[PDB]
Amino acid sequence: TVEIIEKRFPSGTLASHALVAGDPQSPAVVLLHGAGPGAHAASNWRPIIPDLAENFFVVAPDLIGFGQSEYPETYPGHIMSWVGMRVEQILGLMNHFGIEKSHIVGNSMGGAVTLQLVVEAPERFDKVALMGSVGAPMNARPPELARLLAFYADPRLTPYRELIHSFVYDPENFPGMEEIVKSRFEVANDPEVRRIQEVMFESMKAGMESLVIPPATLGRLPHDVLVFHGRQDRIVPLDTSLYLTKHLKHAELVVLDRCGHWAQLERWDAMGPMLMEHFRA
Amino acid sequence: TVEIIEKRFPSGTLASHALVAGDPQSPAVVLLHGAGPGAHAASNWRPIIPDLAENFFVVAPDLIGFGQSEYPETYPGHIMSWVGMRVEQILGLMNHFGIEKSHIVGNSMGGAVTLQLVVEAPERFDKVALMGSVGAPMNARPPELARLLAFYADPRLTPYRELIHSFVYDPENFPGMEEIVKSRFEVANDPEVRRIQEVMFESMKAGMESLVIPPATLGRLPHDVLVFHGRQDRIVPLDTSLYLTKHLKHAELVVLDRCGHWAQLERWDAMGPMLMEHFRA
Amino acid sequence: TVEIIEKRFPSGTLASHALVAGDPQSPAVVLLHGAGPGAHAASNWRPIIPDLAENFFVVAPDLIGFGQSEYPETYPGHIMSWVGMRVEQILGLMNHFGIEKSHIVGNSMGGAVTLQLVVEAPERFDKVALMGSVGAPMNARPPELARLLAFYADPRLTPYRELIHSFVYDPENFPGMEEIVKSRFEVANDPEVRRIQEVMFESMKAGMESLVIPPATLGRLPHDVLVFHGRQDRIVPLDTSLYLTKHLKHAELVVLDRCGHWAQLERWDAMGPMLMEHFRA
Amino acid sequence: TVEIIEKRFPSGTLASHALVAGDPQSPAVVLLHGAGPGAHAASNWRPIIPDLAENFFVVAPDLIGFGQSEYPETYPGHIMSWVGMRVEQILGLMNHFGIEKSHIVGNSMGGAVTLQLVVEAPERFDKVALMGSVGAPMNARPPELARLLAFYADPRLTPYRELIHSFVYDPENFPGMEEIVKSRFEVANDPEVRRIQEVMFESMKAGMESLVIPPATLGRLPHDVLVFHGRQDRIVPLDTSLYLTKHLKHAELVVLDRCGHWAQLERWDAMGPMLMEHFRA
Repeated sequence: TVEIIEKRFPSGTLASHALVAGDPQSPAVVLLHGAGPGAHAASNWRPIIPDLAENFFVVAPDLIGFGQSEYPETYPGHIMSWVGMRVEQILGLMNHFGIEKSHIVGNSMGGAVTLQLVVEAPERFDKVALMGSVGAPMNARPPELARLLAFYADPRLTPYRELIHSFVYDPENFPGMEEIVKSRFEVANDPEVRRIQEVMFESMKAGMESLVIPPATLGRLPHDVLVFHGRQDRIVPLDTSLYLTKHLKHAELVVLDRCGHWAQLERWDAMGPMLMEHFRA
Repeated sequence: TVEIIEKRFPSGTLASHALVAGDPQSPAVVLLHGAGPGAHAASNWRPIIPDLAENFFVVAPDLIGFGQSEYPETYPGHIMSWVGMRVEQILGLMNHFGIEKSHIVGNSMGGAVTLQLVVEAPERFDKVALMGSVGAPMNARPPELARLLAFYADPRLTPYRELIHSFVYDPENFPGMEEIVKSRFEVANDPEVRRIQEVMFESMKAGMESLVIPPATLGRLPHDVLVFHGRQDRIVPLDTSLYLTKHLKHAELVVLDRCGHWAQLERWDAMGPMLMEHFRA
Repeated sequence: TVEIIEKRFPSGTLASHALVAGDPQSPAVVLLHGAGPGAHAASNWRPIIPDLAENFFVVAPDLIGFGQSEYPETYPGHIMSWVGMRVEQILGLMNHFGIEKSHIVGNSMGGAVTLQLVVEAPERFDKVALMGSVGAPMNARPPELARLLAFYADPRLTPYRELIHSFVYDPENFPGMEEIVKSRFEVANDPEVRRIQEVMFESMKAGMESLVIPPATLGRLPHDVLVFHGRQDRIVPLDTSLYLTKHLKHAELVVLDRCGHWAQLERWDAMGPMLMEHFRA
Repeated sequence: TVEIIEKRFPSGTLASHALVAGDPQSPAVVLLHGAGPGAHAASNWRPIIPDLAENFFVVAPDLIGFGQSEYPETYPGHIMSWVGMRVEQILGLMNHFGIEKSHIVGNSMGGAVTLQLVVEAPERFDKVALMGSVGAPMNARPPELARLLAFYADPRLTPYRELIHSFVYDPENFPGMEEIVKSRFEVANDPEVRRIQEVMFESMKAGMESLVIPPATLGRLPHDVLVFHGRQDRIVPLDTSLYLTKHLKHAELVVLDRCGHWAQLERWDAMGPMLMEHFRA
């Protein structure tokens, strides 16, 4: 049995709401959730934290722009501004906790931030793991991703349910689906949330190219990257992981079956153990 | 400590030389080596047999056209004839041993034969594993593969050493390289070996398309396939594994690092355990 | 030993800050730096000026929009306006000095201006040399160039260091790296600099096509062009030099090794002599 | 003034006719001519030998299949057989002369042989230089190359003159054109020459892919390669040199103007000096 502390922490300029757990004496692991309406740390990682906390000091923050973390005064028009802030947030959060070196794990958009972080502060991170990451060129933007970015054009509940269902391989049997749908739909529609979210998505659409890590840079990264991608992920095409696996200095790709975009939640049975070994050793 | 029996066995029409090991009471596993000059069961699997034999009844035959197995009277012009024979050989070999159901593992060309076998006799096989397999469309034939098929045009020793070196990720540190080179070069040049090998390679080049399993068929296979591919395999492009992983009903892909075409030998440290679990469960 | 005069000079409408050196009796050579945050004559050429000054009257101005040269009242929205101004600036600067005919050398963006200059005033220029020039169609915009244009979206110091490092082949051993980074970062962030720079980059991105010299025009140029491109230039793809080398009436291409975007600084050991001979004869 | 010895030498199995010159005490340089009807060492290098002989021990053999070198009993159907023989010939020729290490230079087809040689016997060669080489993939086979391979389909003199003219940039002013045409046309038609030549060209056409050095291999070569290509070479497209320049570990490309396929003869004024420096240092 583990206990998850969930409060605001000083992470530099903007403070961050974060889920913390585990013994601070154990190696650290930072978890970066993906984007999307109502996206926030808890939804992406809560279920698997107890398991990580058993051997690691776990830190899962609500990245700026999402959750109960501190919002900036003005709202950037370029997705890259949002990334710089989250890069600063994470580093400032690590500083607060006195974590010099930490393992890092990013999902989707958190992967883009993860790539930037290890590029900027290589020495602050040890082992890396990415799932359905996006710091890479996309062949063609799936219709699922297009309808996600344009959600505020028709923010009804049914379209939202379809939107969420498209994140996992099998919605019908996913535990907490409807609850996740209804509750996250409330937040996603909050006048203040819908405010920042709208511009964020606007910046994301038409403006993601800048997010691509140059091959020459990936080839210099000294870290051991473990790339995960669900065989049925409808949001982020396998092309992103292949690009990353092709250019990184040290990388290995694992493609899970019966798995959509939320790999950590759909196939933790296979991922959990692999993550542990990748970190342990 | 295990003992590997290596003799001829009645496998129907043509008899097969095969390496056998393990307790016949344990589940069976058939190993199918790849092609190439001097290719034969022992070179592809000997090193990892003791480990498999610990829990499984292992059977690694020299597929018709290779090794000390029985050669056909006439030499087929179509690669498909060679495949039908090896499909018959394996089934006849299983019959001899009274193995009703067996796990199967193929490498490169043995993968093509593995796909045919499970397609023709689905009920005779349980769990499948393929590495750098070729039963799929290739985007572009690498120069490495082209120079391999045209080896008898200039069967000198140096070209052969380069040829072998191109099968692994790091030749310099591969244990048994030069020995494997020199000894296999002797066999590869045997007047009788060079005879069958020449036509085999001639049939392979310009004639491999027929080897492609239709997507509609892959999508019907009930077996749990585990696809392996070395990140640095210069002989068979990753496109083959991706095609198979895309269409199979049940598949998962693992791409190992510091690994060329002989995955089972270069990264057995990671593959061994994964294979065991895939079979065990 | 040579002395480099660095002051403002009347170059028509807008005055230009420029580095001058050598005996005014020797043939002239105009040097046009590339673009980028904090870009200015001194950074692109200072190190190699003494060598040129030995036989040539050297003139390296800060092109309008950069350095301490005169800024226009209003800030053009089209990159072409910026080019017309720099074309006028250079000609006005030559007029001031009484230079009727001069050799010209451009790097990156200075190359685009160089092409325009010799097209408009063919008779005012003798021998030409371009390095990593951009007056040509680009196959695909490298991620390095994309992240450079969108630098003000996240003008932090680390991203800037990465940005600069990507201009040379080997950053670690480049003399003056960190100093160049820190000092140019100060300027690049100046409220007034960041002001003009922002719009300049905005005009550059989405608006560079107009910069392409028509093949029919390149084929008419009477000048002897010597095209240089670093084999490892990550900013401007070799496609630009190939296009220029393909269509120019008189051109020769040299691709240096261990060389990024700042050829004149990374491989002056090979370029210096070649430039001298191209000019000398 | 230098003297060129031209006789048969024991170069292993097949003896080779070769032009030798210079002091055997100076570093060695082996010259490998290109292919084509009537092609032979003397035609490709005689004119520039005196210059090389001044500082180097020069060795220009008639590669098997061409000139007065020894012909094999049977005539190989695969171009690769021809390459293995020439690879053996050169090494055997070096052995005869006691040359342990030598600089090597290949033109066109001699370039393909040069690449094989340094790949097989890296330690036997120091500095490399290639011009209009072909050990690389060709985008599209120029009509000039197609009409060259099918010359024996209509071996008339006029077609031959056109064929030769297409090897240089400016035929009209090339010294020794008509003489080279007429005299080489005699040889090219010799019943015995036309015999081996026919099959050679037959093997060359449809069978050159195997000649491509894998990128992975080019990237391992330790040698300093200097690639030359004439801007107007109509026989071998610039794509070959670009491919080689892209993948070689150490390479630099120089594209000469007013230069066709016979760079060493058309622009020796620029190449001569560059070669000397590349070798000297």
